[PDB]
Amino acid sequence: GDTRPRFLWQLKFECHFFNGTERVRLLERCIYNQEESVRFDSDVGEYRAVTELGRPDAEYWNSQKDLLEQRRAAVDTYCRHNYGVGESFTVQRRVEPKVTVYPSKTQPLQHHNLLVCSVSGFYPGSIEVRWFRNGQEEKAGVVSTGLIQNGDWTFQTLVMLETVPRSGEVYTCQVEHPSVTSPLTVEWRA
Amino acid sequence: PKYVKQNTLKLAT
Amino acid sequence: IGVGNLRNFYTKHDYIDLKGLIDKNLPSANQLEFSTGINDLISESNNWDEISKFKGKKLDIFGIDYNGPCKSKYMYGGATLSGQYLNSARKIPINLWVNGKHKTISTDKISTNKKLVTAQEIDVKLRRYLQEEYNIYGHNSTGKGKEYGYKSKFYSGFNKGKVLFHLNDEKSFSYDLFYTGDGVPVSFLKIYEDNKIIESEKFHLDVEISYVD
Amino acid sequence: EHVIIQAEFYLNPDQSGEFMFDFDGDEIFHVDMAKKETVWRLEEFGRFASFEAQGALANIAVDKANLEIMTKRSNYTPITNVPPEVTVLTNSPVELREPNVLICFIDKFTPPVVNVTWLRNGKPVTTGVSETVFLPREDHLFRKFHYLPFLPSTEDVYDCRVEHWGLDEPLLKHWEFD
Ligand SMILES: [Zn+2]
Repeated sequence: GDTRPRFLWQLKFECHFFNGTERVRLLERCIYNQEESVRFDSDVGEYRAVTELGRPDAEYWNSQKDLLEQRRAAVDTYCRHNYGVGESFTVQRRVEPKVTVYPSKTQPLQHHNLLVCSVSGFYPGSIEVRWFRNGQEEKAGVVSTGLIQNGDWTFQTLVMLETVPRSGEVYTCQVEHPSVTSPLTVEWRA
Repeated sequence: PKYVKQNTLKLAT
Repeated sequence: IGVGNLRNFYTKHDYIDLKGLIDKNLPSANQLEFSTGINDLISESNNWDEISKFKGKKLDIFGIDYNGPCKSKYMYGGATLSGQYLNSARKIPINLWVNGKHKTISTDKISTNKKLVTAQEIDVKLRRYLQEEYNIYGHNSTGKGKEYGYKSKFYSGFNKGKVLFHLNDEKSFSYDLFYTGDGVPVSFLKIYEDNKIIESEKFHLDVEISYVD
Repeated sequence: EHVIIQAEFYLNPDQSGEFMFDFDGDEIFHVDMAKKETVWRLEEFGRFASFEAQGALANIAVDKANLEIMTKRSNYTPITNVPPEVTVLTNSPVELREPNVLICFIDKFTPPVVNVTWLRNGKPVTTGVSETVFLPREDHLFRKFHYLPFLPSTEDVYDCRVEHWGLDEPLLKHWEFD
């Protein structure tokens, strides 16, 4: 087999945006074998060694004045630029959650039923999922998946309520998400 | 509308 | 005639660049007028909502007189309220594609110390820079741009191009860099009659120049 | 509020590199180094934006040469293998004979080299499969997603088999619809 040692070099140019493009930070990072050696951070305004191995590079690059000028202008020509180019399909991407309620295929809690609210296929990741019993929110006996990234520009989340279903009861899962003006609701009747 | 990359730089020798 | 007039009016004639002129507050809703000494200049526009705020006030003017030498001085737009300046001039950050090859530009030759600046001022400066460096409109004064040839109507290497003003938090807009109108400056400079002002710190330029056979 | 990362790597002796853009954890695009072209994560992205692929290839050339500089400067210190965590899940609830997609999520590993196989009932499956490139993490390890469209049935058993140097044996991760 091939058990030869490996050597890895990673580069990351990161544009961090706060309040749209109002405040921007560019962080350029060099990473050797998973350890960052040198970086340019726009809040500092020059290269700085992160480990002793990147010290020659900070010193070299800091002496190139055209290079530092380009990197300082890069918060506009690169970060704010790319933000703008992709805005419509990234920042403003809105995909509506598909919401279902189902009782669990397991009911392992004797007469305590488990109700699942599945919220799938949505973008962006900001979401609120609330369970109601007879129009009153249920906070206790709730268990969650948290946010799941599918890797295809959609999220999903599953929120499970334990309850003892009594007849007449109306259970409601309520989803609020940026893709919708008013809450999405799915009703389940005991 | 065109994506812009940052140039990777040659290390100190 | 559009070719010689585009070249000349943008790149050969001195632009107007005056600070602290006081508009005369005359009836017209399409014109501002200021003393410049012994003569007066008139800035024409088609944007009363904008211009009404500049009437009677201390303004800074910058752009191109569309009448040229020997006539009275008239221009389009180019006005901003005086008295609001940055600590030092801001080099406008620029992405430029030349025939499709990208580079970043940062130069005092395209810069402003105005908190609020006209799209015209920036676009004039850009164009004078591109002419000097890439001989965009032909027959420049620098001899640079030798390598792009002379095939276009301009006797240059380019006959296509746009400047996009890529604004941070307003809708972006672009001007055609090789537009001639009906051929005379009073026609192709009319793009500037809106007196479009931008926050000088809150944008960058994405500029393309090329040649279509 | 938002983060856009342009992330590249070069790896020796495998002599493999990648160039991608990430928006808030999702891939915008990568460059196909073989075909010299921009590949959008969702095709519709390509209708609204462009990227000049050759710029990725130029950056990779510099990355390759720099890796060689660092390999020597460090006195040939190699990477420590970090094994992947593997998760199999679906993208939405599973309904009998309603098309769905199995996700094999590979996480927290380095170096970026893996061999991933989907198996249905012991047998390898390739129909309709796809995968992401190696995606960044803030700890500089990698993520990757593999996908298998499938028709849910009670009788099928799937495995996502993952091979990585950090692992003591190939990782087989089971999934069935019950
Ligand atoms: Zn831009």
